[PDB]
Amino acid sequence: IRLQEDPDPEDENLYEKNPDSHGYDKDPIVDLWNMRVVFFFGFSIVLVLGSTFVAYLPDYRMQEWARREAERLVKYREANGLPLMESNCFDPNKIQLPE
Amino acid sequence: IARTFYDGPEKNYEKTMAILQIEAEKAELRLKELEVRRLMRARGDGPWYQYPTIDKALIDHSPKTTPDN
Amino acid sequence: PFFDVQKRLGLDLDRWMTIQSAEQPHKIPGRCHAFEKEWIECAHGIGGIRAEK
Amino acid sequence: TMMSGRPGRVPLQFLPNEARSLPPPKLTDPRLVYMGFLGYCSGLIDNAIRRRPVVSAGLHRQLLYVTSFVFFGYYLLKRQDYMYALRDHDMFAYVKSHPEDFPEKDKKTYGEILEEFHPVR
Amino acid sequence: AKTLLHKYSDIPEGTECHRKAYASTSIGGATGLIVSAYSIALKPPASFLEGVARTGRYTFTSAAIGAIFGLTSCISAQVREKPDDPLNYFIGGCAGGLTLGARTRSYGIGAAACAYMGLTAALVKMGQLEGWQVFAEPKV
Amino acid sequence: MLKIIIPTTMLLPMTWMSKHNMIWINATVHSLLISLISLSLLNQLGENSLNFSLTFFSDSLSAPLLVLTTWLLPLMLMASQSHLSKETTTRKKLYITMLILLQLFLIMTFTATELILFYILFEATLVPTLIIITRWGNQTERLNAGLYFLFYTLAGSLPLLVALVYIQNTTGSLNFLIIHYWSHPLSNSWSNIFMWLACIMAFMVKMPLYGLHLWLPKAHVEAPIAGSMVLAAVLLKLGGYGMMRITTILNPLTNYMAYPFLMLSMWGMIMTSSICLRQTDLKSLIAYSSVSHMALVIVAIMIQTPWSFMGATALMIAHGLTSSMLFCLANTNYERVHSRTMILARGLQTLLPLMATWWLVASLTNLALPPSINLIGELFIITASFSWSNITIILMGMNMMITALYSLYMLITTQRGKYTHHINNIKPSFTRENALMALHILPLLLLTLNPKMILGPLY
Amino acid sequence: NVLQIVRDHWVHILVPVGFVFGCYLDRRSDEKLTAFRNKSLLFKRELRPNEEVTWK
Amino acid sequence: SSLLDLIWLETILPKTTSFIQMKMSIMVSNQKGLIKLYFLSFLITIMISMTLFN
Amino acid sequence: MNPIIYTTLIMTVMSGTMLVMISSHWLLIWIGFEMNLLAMIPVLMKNFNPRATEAATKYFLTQATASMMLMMAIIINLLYSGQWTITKMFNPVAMTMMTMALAMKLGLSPFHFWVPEVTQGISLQAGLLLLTWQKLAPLSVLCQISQSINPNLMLTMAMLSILIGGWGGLNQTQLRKIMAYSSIAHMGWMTAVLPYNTTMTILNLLIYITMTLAMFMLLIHSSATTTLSLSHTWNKMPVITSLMMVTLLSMGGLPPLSGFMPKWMIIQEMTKNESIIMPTLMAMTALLNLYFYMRLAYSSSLTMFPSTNNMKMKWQFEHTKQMKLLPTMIVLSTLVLPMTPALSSLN
Ligand SMILES: CCCCCCCCCCCCCCCCCC(=O)OC[C@H](COP(=O)([O-])OCC(O)COP(=O)([O-])OC[C@@H](COC(=O)CCCCCCCCCCCCCCCCC)OC(=O)CCCCCCCCCCCCCCCCC)OC(=O)CCCCCCCCCCCCCCCCC
Ligand SMILES: CCCCCCCCCCCCCCCCC[C@@H](O)O[C@H](CO[C@H](O)CCCCCCCCCCCCCCC)COP(=O)(O)OCC[N+](C)(C)C
Repeated sequence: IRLQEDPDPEDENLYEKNPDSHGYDKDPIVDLWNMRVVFFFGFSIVLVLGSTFVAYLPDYRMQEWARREAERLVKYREANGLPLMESNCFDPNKIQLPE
Repeated sequence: IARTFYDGPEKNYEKTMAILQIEAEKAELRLKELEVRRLMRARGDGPWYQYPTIDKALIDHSPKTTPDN
Repeated sequence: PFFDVQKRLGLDLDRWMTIQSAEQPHKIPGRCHAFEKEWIECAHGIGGIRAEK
Repeated sequence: TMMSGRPGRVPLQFLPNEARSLPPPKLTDPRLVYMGFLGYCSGLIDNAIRRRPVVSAGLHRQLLYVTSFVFFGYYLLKRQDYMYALRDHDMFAYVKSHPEDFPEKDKKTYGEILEEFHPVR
Repeated sequence: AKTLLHKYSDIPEGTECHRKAYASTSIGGATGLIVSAYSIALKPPASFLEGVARTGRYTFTSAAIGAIFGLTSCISAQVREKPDDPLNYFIGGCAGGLTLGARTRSYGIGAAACAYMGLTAALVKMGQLEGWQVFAEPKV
Repeated sequence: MLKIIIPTTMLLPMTWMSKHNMIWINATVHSLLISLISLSLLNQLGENSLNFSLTFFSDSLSAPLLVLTTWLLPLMLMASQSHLSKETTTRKKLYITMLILLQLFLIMTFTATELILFYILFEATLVPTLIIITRWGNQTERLNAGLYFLFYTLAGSLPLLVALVYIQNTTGSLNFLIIHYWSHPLSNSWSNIFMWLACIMAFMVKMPLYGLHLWLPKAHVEAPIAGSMVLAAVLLKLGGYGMMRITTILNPLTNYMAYPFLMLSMWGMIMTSSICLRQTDLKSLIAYSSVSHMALVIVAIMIQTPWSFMGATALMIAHGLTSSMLFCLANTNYERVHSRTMILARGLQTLLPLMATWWLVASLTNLALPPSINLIGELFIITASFSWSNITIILMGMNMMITALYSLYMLITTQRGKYTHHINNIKPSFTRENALMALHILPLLLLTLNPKMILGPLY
Repeated sequence: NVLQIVRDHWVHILVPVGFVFGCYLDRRSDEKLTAFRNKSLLFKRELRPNEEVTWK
Repeated sequence: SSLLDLIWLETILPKTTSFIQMKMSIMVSNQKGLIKLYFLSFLITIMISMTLFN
Repeated sequence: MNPIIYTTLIMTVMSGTMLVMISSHWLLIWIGFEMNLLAMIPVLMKNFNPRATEAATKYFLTQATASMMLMMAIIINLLYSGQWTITKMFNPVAMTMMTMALAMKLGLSPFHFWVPEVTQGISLQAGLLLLTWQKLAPLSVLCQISQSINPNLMLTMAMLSILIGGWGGLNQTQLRKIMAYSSIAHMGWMTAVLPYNTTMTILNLLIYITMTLAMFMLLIHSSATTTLSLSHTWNKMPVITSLMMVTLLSMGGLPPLSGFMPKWMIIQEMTKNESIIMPTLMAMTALLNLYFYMRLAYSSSLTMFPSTNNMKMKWQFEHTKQMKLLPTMIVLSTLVLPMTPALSSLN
């Protein structure tokens, strides 16, 4: 040997001391409460509440607003014989081309 | 949800306008400062880059030994 | 870099020796007293860049 | 040296009299709070190095650390603000006095400005 | 140094290939002389003849690299009829790198020198075209 | 954004002041609460971004990345408490502190409104990662891995700093909104070519780009489980986010300068899938899968169409979740047998049923299986590349085939077959490990249910 | 007893008070950007009889 | 895996640069600590700065 | 050496530097340089041994040669202008002589060898004082005469300094030699930014002084002069190794640590004047400095080297002498990036 080194320790098994071990901590009470808080908060709170919150987030992307606006424009334009899609985005009168 | 957690679109819109105004003013000021620095260093007619010269209060104007100074 | 203690305190530690147009003993004039005086008076208060130009 | 040798500059003066016309920093300034945080970190590191309880021991020493850092930070902030105000003042005065160098330009709308279009395909 | 660089630049890029080769060889010779002087100063030779041999070796390596670079770049620009093209300088730089590898008797040194010197020479040409300056004059 | 930044800076003193046995519980609980709070950022506008102040803003590209980071922190805490049982209290607290600092830097990185502040933060993320790798890694190669990771990233990023300060001097501002509104075309000149190269090369090294990727296997194999989780899930997404941000000012030069990078990305995607086919190490297999997927994202960003950007964002989120899950599963196996070789342990399906189920689900998501968001992103990228050119479909099809091959090969090797006879220390799966896998997998399926939340601003 | 509980569980309020302080600072940052409030061309309107500002 | 990843992509970028830096470091730091040698170097530097810098 | 003699020699060194920094006359500046060197030699030779004697001899030879060249430049400048005031020099030959003399005093390449040699020769306190104060004075002179500095010569010497520092630090194992090469690289950065913004030069000087003081005082605290001697510190005082690691990361320029601020501001200032190749090369070359900082950090903190058996007695005993301002230096060298705009106050 070239050093005074400790022997490599044996693997420590949580099931030996605690048959009903959740694998969080050595202390049974701390391990049980760690499991309870992780499961409760993560699954219940985050998963369920965040999923339903995201599902019922208000339509701030204006998807339904845009659909209603398009319905109104289509109705007005096809009632008056105008093209449904305008040919130009801007006004050529307000655009001044170089000579 | 909209009542409790979020505000109306006007707040974000007008805050964005204020932020854009501040940032545009800052960009204009930065470019103008660069131009001013360049001109002042090239010419030397402003308060900046005024490297010292000898003070004329040191000169002795009393008559000397020799008439021609 | 340059801490102008002399100018701040009103002292005179080497400004008497900086130039040859200053007060000399027995009022002995320098060789180029007139030219140095003219150049210093021209260049006073305009800075290095304008002084050189 | 840009602002060294500026006319009327009193040597070795941390804060001149012309800086008294500016708004002083608020005592609850975020920068002052950060200076206090640096002082507290210094106190904690002192306890750790001397092997005392880091958060418990030397409360008077930690208080002195924080107070000194906040004091010097307040004065440093005053000087920094004064120097920046001086720079802005000089820049504005120079632009005002050199109109041929800083001319107002006619503003053309995007309807009159021609820009090349490069398709993405 | 500045005079040699000015001569090299004053010779037009696509013409006078012998003059370009002579100018680049002179620049390389001066560089090799300086390198040999520093090598002799910092690692003294065992003898005067050994010092002269080392000086000649370094100077000839540098002069050969310069001559090959100038010849290859001028010839490439002349045959391609494309002055102000960094590809000519890249070819010259890799040719100089191959010359260095041949001088040092090392394929790996030759390949690495070809790559690095080609990139450097192309960058020099791009800087000459675009106005890039290494030691920029103070302003602002 | 301060309502999310300050709770992390309060996770710091809480972790350092809590009792010796309550550190994991407190850190996990409050990280989950912070993730719940950060879920509120997904409510974005259709017109512009969420401009909180002059310093922080949120967009449809930043919001899912922030949610992913905040959700990823507690999972790293669970894995860490798995493998750090015998550590001292001070070193446990230092480990949690490094994780918290990394999360804070990532949050401010994704929410920064200036390119220079973004640069400072995204370079500050290297220090906690390097410390974690080179300090809590298991094997000898952690030191070399840290050196490779650090120097690759810095050699990429320094020209980016020079280019950013140059652009600020040229235009007056580095604010993203200003440079988007005041953008001007980039002329075809050598100076513009090299500015383009500086910015793009920084983020390509961060991606990584094929040929610039060796640091990724080195670092991901040799880092601890938390380091591997954060490196693949989030830190690879800084390059994609940066490229999706900076390319505003690089047009129209991107049309001409993207050819070498597109060819490198496509061919290297094929090459890294083929490498995965013949890997003797499980962690290396997962790392090269990460390289392949990020090459696909690079292709999407370079072709730069509205259909490609949505695919890029979706694929980034999906890859983050899937790679994190795969690393966790491989780490559980490693904790069983103390080795990373793939063929050392077999029959783990007949020894551990539920872990076999988790392996099946993770491997199914690793390949593009519909309707998972992995497939959504990959399909959008493939469609945009098809509109770009009609041989990209050939390359993408080859990549998909090889991806399925190596994913199912890994599953079959590790799980199916007969168990190794002499390995008799394979204890039943822990509730902690099962909960970790569930928390990795359930949000992915929920995202599949609601896919418009991760498709970016172009949606 | 109860004193030991607070002695050990006083750290669980750190993150909640940090969140409250962050919300307060967000409001403070918002109140300094009220330069175009009720002044944008798109959202400019007359004030209601019993309101001082359009938004806070 | 072998020809490209483990060999040539390692040789081009990280290995060649590291080898060059190591060689240059050995060259720079391999000095015998002789005042005669590095003062002769000072003399050469002075001559070069005088002549080549105008 | 008597404590009174030591403190009066330190006072004389500081008086020489202050005379240099307050004098408006070239003769008085030269007098300050001479006084500083004369009082600095015994400080180097305080702990008598052949290595200290050799280091002091080499330091004296180099500084005396530099002073002779500087006085020659002063006389030549007087010849062509008749002016003694320290301003823009009126003769290019005199300016080149002055630049080379001040570079030799600062240790800029190719006048660098004496810096690692002397630093290895002398003790930790002597090396700390040497680096800090003896960089402080000539930089003040250069800042005063900045407007006539030849940019080509100054930038050439600065880039050579950065390259040489990186490579030497790569090769070295002794902590004092590592610190010397770090000093060479930082001086290179400062003088590179010198012809553009003396304010940025001063900022880099202050940050470098803070980091160097913190590092040298940590080395004095741990009593480590080699890498392996520093490798045992984790077993006696593990906090010192953590602070040294964060200080080393700061010195490498990693954000958000204080060592990033000088590099960032210098790159910005140089790019304002249309310098791109020089800032890019300077930024890329600092990776060598970071590499040998990281190699030093691996041995001290991030890994646990074998220890010995008498470390148990060292555990039983406690450190007596208290370092002055060490926590303040450690905080200022790592956590002052948010306070960057104070450089206007420094202006
Ligand atoms: C807290 C968050 C901080 C965030 C960053 C901010 C800057 C740093 C903070 C300032 C400095 C703190 C003190 C440093 C030394 C600490 C030494 C120590 O043991 O500390 C344990 C000490 C308690 O232990 P103790 O019983 O007193 O003594 C135990 C012995 O020391 C036990 O001695 P030992 O012999 O067992 O020690 C062995 C250990 C010794 O290890 C150490 O001492 C490590 C810590 C010091 C390293 C350097 C710290 C940073 C210095 C500045 C550098 C830049 C920082 C930013 C960097 C960004 C990029 C990474 O060595 C190792 O474990 C070696 C292996 C690891 C090496 C590789 C990792 C190194 C990491 C270095 C960077 C760490 C940065 C974060 C700070 C972490 C510490 C707080 O805990 C603390 O000091 C906690 C922090 C203070 C909490 C105050 C709470 C006040 C009340 C609540 C306030 C609420 C907010 C205010 C508003 C009001 C709301 C209502
Ligand atoms: C009626 C009488 C009343 C008298 C009241 C006192 C008046 C002021 C007296 C000052 C003290 C007496 C003199 C002692 C030395 C003075 C030093 C200081 O006060 O002077 C100022 C100097 O102040 C300092 O420079 C500012 C110190 C800044 C410290 C922080 C540096 C910023 C670092 C950036 C990051 C900050 C991180 C956080 C730091 C804690 C300005 O002097 P100045 O003549 O003009 O300098 C000339 C040299 N220059 C031109 C090249 C500059």
